Amino acid sequence: MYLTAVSTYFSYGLLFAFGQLRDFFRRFIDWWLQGYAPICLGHEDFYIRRLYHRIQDCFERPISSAPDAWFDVVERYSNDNNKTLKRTTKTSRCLNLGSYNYLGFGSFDEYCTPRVIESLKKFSASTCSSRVDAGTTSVHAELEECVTRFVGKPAAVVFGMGYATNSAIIPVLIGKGGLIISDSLNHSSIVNGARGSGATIRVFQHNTPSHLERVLREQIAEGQPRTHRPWKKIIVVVEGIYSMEGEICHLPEVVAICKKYKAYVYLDEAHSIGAIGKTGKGICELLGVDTADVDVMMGTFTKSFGSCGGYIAGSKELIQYLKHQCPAHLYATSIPTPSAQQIISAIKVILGEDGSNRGAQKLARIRENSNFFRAELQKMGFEVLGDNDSPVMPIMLYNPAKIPAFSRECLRQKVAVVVVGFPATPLLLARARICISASHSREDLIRALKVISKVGDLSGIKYFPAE
Amino acid sequence: PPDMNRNTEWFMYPGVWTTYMLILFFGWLVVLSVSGCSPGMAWTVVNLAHFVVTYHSFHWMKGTPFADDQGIYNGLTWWEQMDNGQQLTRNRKFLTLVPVVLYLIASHTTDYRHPWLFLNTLAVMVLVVAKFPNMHKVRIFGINGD
Amino acid sequence: MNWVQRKIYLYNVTFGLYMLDWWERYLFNSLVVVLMWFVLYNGTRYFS
Amino acid sequence: GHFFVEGLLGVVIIILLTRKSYKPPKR
Amino acid sequence: PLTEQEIDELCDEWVPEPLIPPITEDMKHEPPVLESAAGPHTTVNGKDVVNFASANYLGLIGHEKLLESCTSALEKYGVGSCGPRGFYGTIDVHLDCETRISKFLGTPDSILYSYGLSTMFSTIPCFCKKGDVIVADEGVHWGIQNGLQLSRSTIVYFKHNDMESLRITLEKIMTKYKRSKNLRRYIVAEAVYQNSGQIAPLDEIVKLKEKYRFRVILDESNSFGVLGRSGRGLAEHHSVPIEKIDVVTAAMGHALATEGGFCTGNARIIDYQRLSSSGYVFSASLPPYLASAAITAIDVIDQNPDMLVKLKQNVALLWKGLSDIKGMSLTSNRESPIVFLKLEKSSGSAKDDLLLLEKMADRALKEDSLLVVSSKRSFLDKCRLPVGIKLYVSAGHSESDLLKASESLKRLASELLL
Ligand SMILES: CCCCCCCCCCCCC/C=C/[C@@H](O)[C@H](CO)NC(=O)CCCCCCCCCCCCCCCCCCCCCCC
Ligand SMILES: Cc1ncc(COP(=O)(O)O)c(CN[C@@H](CO)C(=O)O)c1O
Repeated sequence: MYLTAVSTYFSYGLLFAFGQLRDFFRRFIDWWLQGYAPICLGHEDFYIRRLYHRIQDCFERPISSAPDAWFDVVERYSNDNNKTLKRTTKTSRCLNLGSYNYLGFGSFDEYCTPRVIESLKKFSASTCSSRVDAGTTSVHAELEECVTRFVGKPAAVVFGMGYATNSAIIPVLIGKGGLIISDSLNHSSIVNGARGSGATIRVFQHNTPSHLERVLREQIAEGQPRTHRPWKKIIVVVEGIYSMEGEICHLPEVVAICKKYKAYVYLDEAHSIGAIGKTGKGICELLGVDTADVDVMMGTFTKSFGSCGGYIAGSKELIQYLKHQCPAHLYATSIPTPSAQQIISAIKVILGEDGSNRGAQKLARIRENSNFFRAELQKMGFEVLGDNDSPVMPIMLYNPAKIPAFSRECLRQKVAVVVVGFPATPLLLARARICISASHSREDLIRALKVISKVGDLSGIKYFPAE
Repeated sequence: PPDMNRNTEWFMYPGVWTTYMLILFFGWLVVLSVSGCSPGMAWTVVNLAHFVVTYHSFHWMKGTPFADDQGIYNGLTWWEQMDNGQQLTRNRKFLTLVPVVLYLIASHTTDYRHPWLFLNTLAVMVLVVAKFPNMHKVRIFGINGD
Repeated sequence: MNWVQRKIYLYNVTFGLYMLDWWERYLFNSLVVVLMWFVLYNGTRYFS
Repeated sequence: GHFFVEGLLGVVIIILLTRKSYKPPKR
Repeated sequence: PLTEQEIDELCDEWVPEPLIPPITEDMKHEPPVLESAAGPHTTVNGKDVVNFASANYLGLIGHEKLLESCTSALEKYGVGSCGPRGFYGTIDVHLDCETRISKFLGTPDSILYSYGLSTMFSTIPCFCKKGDVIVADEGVHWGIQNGLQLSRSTIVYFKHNDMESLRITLEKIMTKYKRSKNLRRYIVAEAVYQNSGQIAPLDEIVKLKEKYRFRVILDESNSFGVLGRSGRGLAEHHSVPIEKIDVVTAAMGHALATEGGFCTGNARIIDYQRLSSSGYVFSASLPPYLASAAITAIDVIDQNPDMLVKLKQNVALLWKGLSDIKGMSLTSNRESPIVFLKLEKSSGSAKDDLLLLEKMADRALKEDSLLVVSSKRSFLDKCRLPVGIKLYVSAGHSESDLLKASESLKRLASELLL
C-alpha cells in the first residue's frame, strides 16, 4: 500500500503535465464574445476538461427500461472526435448494481401501482399550488399521519424534494449568532443549508466522537469569534449511514456528548430509513437509541420507497413553527398526488398492513444478500469499506486509470456499476460503489461475483491476501 | 482539524515527500539520457526546470480549480492557502528546504563556474524569499494584485 | 491474452497510460525506452 | 570560498528547522 | 492558558435559547383540504367551490391526453428513477423532453430539474462567484434571493420595474469598476412578478445591456405558455430574439400542470450546468411520468393557440367587473393572469394589515365558496412590496363564475373596510 500511493501520485502528475502542456497551445492558437466576459475562466474548470472528459462514457449512461434488477442500457457512439456522445438504438441487457432501490420498490408491483394509477385518475398529477393555498388534498393529509406513525415522533411535514428539505429547513432553525458543528463527510445539501443561514460553521473529524467533544469545549469556552459573546445555539449534524464510505454513525456516543454540553442533534438518515433495522425503522432501532434524544429527524423517499420527496420529523411545536415560517412550505408546489400514494402504499407493505407477507420477505432478503456479498468479496482479496449491515459497499481502486478499466471491463460482460474519482473524493482514494437490492436473486449475485473476480485479477485491485 | 479544501488537503497523505524526491531523480536521469551531457549540466537543467514549474504553481496562480467554493480564495496563491495560512509547519519547512538542498548539488557538481552560477543563485533567492513568513498576502508594486 | 500481454495491460493502468491519447502515450513509452538502454549500457562498460 | 557558503547555508537551515509554528493574529 | 477545571465551570454556566420560539395563538391556522381535483371547480368539505388559487393558466389539469400519457409511463417505468442523472438516473424520456422543450422555444439545448424551486437557487450560484457584480430588481421572489445570497458576489438593487433607476445604477457600476475591465456582470429579472403581477419591460433591458455589456438571467415561469401570440413567452411579446437573453429558466408547475423546471440557452452554457450545479448533480432525477406529461402538454399548447386568446378575454372581463372596488386598488398589469388587489390607506401596522386580508379570505371561502390567495411572507423574505390579495385566472373559468368572484369581493370591501 506504499507503491500504490507512489503510482497514484505519479499518474496524477502525468495527467497534470499533459493538460497544462495542451492548454499552453490552445490559448495560443486562438489568434487565427463581443466585449462580453467569458462564462468560465480557463483554469476554473481544469479537471472537467483535462480529466473528466477523458473518461466520459462511464457516466450518464441512458437506460430504456425501468430501474429493476436487470435493465436495458442504450449505447452511444460520438463522431466529432469524442466531444458529444449521442445515442443509437440497440440496447443491451445488464445486471443492475448501481441504482438505489434497497427494498425493491422501484418498478411495477401488484399492490402499489394499481393504487397509484387510480389516485392519478382522480387528482391529475399535480395541484399547481402551494400547501398553504390549494395544495392540500386528502392524500397529503393521510401521508403525514402515515409518516408520523412509522418514524416514531409526534409530528411530521412532507416536502417535494430531499435536497430542499435540508437547504431550506436549516436556515429556519438557526441564524447569525449561532454555531453549527458538522461531520467532515456530510452531504452537499447540508453544507449549502448551513451556508444559507448566517451561522458560523465548524467541522469535526469524520465519525470520531472524541474530537466532537474537543471542538465543543473549545467553542463554548471562547464564545463568538472576535467579540466573546455567548453563542445563542449549537446544532450538531450527523448522518445515519455514509454512502461513499458505507459505514454507520457512532450515534449513542454522539448523543451522550450532546446532552452533556446542551447541544441540539440534527440527524439525516436518507440511506438508512428503510434499509437497516429489524422492522426497517432505521438506525435508532438498530443501535437502540431513544428517539426522544434527537431533536430534528430528516429523511428522503428516494432510496427505499421508490418515490420522490423528503420529510422532517420532530415535536408538535417544531412542526407548527415550520408550517408557518418555512419557505419550502409557503412558496413551493406541493408533492404530486400519485407520488404520495406510492409512499403510503410502500409504508403499508412494510408495516404488514396490506394483508400479505411480502414486506417481511423484503426485509429478510436485503439483510441476507448484502452480508453474503460483503463476506464473499473480502475473502477474495478486495478492500471493501462498510460496517456489516449496510447495503452499500465500496471497493478501493486507488489509481485514476483503473476507473475506466474497471467500468468498461464490467460493462462488456453485462454488469453495471458506479465509479467515482478525484474532485468528488480525496486524491488517493478513488473507488466503486456497489448497491445491493432486495430484488436480486442468489444466482444473480454468483454471476456478478464471478465477473468481478476476473476483472479484479486483470486490473490488479486485490490488495489483500485471499483465503 | 480537517482541512476542507481540496486544493491543499491532499498534501498530508503518505508518500508525498518520497514522490517529490523520486520525480527529481527521474528528471535527472531523463536529462542525462536523452541528450548526453555531464552530471553538472544535468543538475542545472533540473534546478532551473524546478523553478519555472514551482514558481508558477505555488506563487503565481490564485484561486482553486474547484468551483464549489464560490470564490473564497480568489485572492490567495497556493502557498498562502496551505495549512489554512498557519506559518512554519512541517510541510512548509520541507517545501522550503528543497530548493536550498537542490542548489548545493547543482553548484558543487558544476565547480562553481560562473555562466550558470548567476542563474542558479537567482532562482534560489527568488524561491526562498517568496516563502518568508512576513511575505504573506503582499504583492510588489501591485503586480498580480487583482 | 498471455503472460506478457497481461503484464503490459497491468503497466498501462498502473501508470495512467490507459486513459491517454495515442500520441501522448507514444511520447512517453519511447522516452522510457531511451532511458532504459542508457542504464543497461552504462553498467556493462562504466562499471567494468 | 567553495566551502564557506555551504556552512553559511547549513547555519540558516538549522535556524529554520527549529522554529515553532504559529498563526497570525486577528483585528 | 485556561486550566481544565475552569473550562468545566464555563461549560456548565452557558445556557442556550430554545430551538424554536413559543407558538402564539394567531399562527396556528389551517388551509382547506380538497378532494377530486384542483381545477376551476374543485370540491372542499363536501361543498362545491370556485378555485382562484391554482396557477394552471391554460386549464390543463384533468386533460384526457395527460391522464392517458401518464398512465402508460406508470405502467412501464414505475414511479421513481432511483438515483441522479449521472448514475443511471437518465431515463430516455428525460432526453426526449429536453429536445421537445428546446424545439418549442427555438434554442440549441435544455436541461431538466426535479423541483421547480431549485432551478433558480442552483443556477445563479453556478454562474456568479465572489468577485462578480449582480444587479437585481428588488421585487424578486425568495427563490432568486436565496441563490443571490449563496453566490458570494456583490448585489445591487434597483427600484421595481423602473428603467431610469436601472440606467442610473448601471452607469454607477460602470465607473466604480472602470479599472478591471475583465469583470463578470449580470442582470437578474423576472418576466411576470409573483409578488406584484407586473410585466418586465424587456425591450429596454435589452437596449441597456448591450450598452454596458451585461448578461441577463430571466425567470419565465408566469409568462411561458401564456404571454406570446403563440405562447413562446415574453420575448415574442416584446418582439426580441430569444438569442439576446443569455439564460432562461422556468418552472413546470404553472400552465403545464406538472412539476419540475428547466433552463435553456447555448450548448456551451447548458453543458457547464450539467457538471457543476447542485440540484442537478446531488439530487435524484425527475420521475418519468412527470416528464411524460410535459411532452404532451407542450404538444397541446402548440396545436391549440386559441386558449391563449381565451385567457386574455377572461382577464379583461375580471378587470371590467372589478373596477368599482372601494377600499382596494388594482395594481397589476392589464395583460398578466395574476390579478393583484392592493390595500389603500393601510391600517398602519405591518401585522394588522395581514389580519384584515386573512379575515376577508376566510369569509369569502366560508360564505361564497371562493378560493383566493393572500400574501404569506416568511421572516427570511427580504421583499418589501405591498401586501394584498391575488387571483389566478385561467382559461377554464367560465363567465358565470368570473363575475361571481367580483360580486363576492366587492361586497366584503364595502363592509369590512369602511
Ligand atoms: C510526469 C511526472 C511528473 C511531471 C511533473 C509535473 C508535476 C508537478 C506537480 C504540480 C503540483 C501542483 C501543486 C499546486 C498547483 C496549483 O497551482 C493548482 C491550481 O491552483 N492546483 C490544482 O490543480 C489542484 C491541486 C491538485 C494537484 C495534485 C496533482 C499532482 C500531484 C503530483 C504529486 C505530488 C508530488 C509532487 C509535488 C510537487 C512536485 C514539483 C514538481 C517538480 C518539478 C519537476 C521538474 C524536474
Ligand atoms: C443525506 C442525503 N440527502 C439528500 C440526498 C438526495 O436527496 P434526493 O434523492 O431527494 O434528491 C442524498 C442522496 N444523494 C444522491 C443524489 O440523489 C447522491 O448523489 O448520492 C443524501 O445522502
